[PDB]
Amino acid sequence: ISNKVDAMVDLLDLDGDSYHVNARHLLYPNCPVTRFPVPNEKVPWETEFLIYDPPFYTALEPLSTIQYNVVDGLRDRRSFHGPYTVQAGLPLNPMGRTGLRGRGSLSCFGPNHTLYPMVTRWRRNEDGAICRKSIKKMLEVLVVKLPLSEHWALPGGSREPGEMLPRKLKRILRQEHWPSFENLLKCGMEVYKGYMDDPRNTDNAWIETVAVSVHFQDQNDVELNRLNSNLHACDSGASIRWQVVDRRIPLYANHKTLLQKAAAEFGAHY
Amino acid sequence: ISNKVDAMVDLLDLDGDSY
Amino acid sequence: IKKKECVYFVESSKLSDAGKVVCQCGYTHEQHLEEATKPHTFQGTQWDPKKHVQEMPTDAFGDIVFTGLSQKVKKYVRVSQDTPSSVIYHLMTQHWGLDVPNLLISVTGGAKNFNMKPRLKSIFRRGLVKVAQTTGAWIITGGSHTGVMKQVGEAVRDFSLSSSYKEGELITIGVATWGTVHRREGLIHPTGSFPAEYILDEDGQGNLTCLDSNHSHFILVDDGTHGQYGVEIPLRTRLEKFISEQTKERGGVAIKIPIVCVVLEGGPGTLHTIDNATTNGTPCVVVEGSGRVADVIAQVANLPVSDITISLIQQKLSVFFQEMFETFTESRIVEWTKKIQDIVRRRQLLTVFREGKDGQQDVDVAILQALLKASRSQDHFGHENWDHQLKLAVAWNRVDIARSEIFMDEWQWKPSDLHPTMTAALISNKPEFVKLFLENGVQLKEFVTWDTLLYLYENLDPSCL
Repeated sequence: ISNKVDAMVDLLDLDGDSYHVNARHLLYPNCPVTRFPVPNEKVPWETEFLIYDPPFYTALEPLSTIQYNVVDGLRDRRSFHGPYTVQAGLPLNPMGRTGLRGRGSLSCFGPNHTLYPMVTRWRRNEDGAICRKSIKKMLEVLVVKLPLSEHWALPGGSREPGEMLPRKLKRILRQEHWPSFENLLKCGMEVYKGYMDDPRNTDNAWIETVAVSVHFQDQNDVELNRLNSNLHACDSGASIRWQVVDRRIPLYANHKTLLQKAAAEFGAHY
Repeated sequence: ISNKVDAMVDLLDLDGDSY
Repeated sequence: IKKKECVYFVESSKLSDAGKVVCQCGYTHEQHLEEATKPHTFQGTQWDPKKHVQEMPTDAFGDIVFTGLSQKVKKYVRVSQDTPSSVIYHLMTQHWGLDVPNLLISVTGGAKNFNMKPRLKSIFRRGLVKVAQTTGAWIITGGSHTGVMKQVGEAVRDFSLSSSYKEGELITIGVATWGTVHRREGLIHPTGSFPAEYILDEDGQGNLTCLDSNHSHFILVDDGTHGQYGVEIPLRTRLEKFISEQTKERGGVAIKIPIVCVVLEGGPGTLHTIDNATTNGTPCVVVEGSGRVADVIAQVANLPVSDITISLIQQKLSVFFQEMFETFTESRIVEWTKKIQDIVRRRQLLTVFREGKDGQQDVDVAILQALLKASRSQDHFGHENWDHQLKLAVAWNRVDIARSEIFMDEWQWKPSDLHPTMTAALISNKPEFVKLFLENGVQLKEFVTWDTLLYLYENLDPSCL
């Protein structure tokens, strides 16, 4: 009775925003600099902020003769979501403000284009038959780990003009093997042609991706029998490894955004 | 008291066609 | 003598200023501003804090003893702001005589303004001595005889003059800024100090804070400035990571050292204290109802990140912050809002210590409340991370919590994975956790293999005859 009346002593005592969340961060990667804090309220380029005094780090003003909003030389300076504006001779970062100016550790001002590719297989278990995940089906991706890093970054990056293969799945990876998957990349669905949330962005420069995906339905096909056992996978790097695509991949968060919309095209579990 | 307080443990748990 | 590795980071500050502070002139310091190279030649036209902060080896590495307040030995080092957290982990481990920690309670807060409530003053030490009682916890706090740092050193004395183990084994690391120490003279001897002296006078400090008197080891950082607090903030945030994430090596790959950050009240340097920690990945708990910056992030910690604006921070900085409010300009409230928003959308690294009819217990259940919401997002990419979750969850015997957090998930019932947790619940008593495993139906008959009895039999109670 003591225990229950102790349950009656207490019984009568009963009466966000979706903006770029990676560029607007302190400590611009690999540089002892800071960004002027830009809260979510004043991120757009029309909100009036007059205390604005951001730094100008770039790893001035005669930058004319730059064909913005068009294909400036062999660079294609026009972003996917329409033309941008120019505040003298430097472009203005769309999608909001960052807190820094200049270019940072980037090639050139404007839309920097990379071509992060997606290569997938349903993970084999013991028989070939895909083993059911928690609810829906489960896939894998091929990720690469260069030594001086802490995440299993996707195998792709800066597209050298006329390469069509993103300079990293072209080097320190499969080599003397290009013609085949360079004849396969013109076959597949696009999942994201747009802007990334890199921590390396600035108010006068940004990076963009085209994201192609290729899937291998079988396990002993003529594609998985010539992709895996034809790759050098080590020129000066330190790793290559197929990884299970879960909610907490040790991948770069920006790339995990891509997977969160790419694995969803088949009914997977990210 | 055990029997009644067992009646008070649950006592405060109260809050066609025609063809 | 490991002095050929650590450095001054002392500054060749050419005299190019006059601020008229404490009846003096010039830039921070005096005729001791010219160490050996002097303000000479042409080095210096505008005092860039990056061009020339030349790094010479230390001169403050010894053992400090107070006058009569504590007849003991305490070892201190004058480290720089750029020394890696591996010249020093190789130095506390084996150059000092310290073990490998298992828990890293970080107790930060306010300074030189602190009136701990007579009842909160009681929940604090009943909450902070018990974590020290068990495991091998390290207490890393700022080194000063003021603030929550004077209350965390005010309970270790109670737990060293009357305790279970008597004597004392707590390892209360004190890390502060060298420049913000009152009588730095006598603490600077070439080679070592070897029982040097530190007189505790708190009347002539003016603005230069004295050290505490109940910590264990003092790690003084240096940047070459006088009166600039806040220098000791970034370095400990890699200290508390490299110690707590890449120092242990069973499991063949890696295991995370538990780390928690407790904050009571606060100030300008307390928000940069928790933002850097949460960004790094240190779970933190805020004690609501205390006062300053703890509270202003105690009642905004559940609202949407979009709701938090300059207007809300203006209204919520005019109640907890009374006399400092008029000091707050329009360039310190739009720089205080972005950091608050930043620590808010890390909702998986921040909790709150509810006061009245909620969280009616010591600070301790709150530290694993922070860990629980933190590691719920971290429950599968760590794999073994469940095992240490329970190795702390035995500290409160959170039978109801362990039932609530796992047994009503979409739990794969994982009979094999329940066995490392079974053994973790066997190494000491845990009377109810093992029964928890038997309604789950841990089949003992295959759980006990030959190596299982091995593991059980090396872990007898050491106190038994």
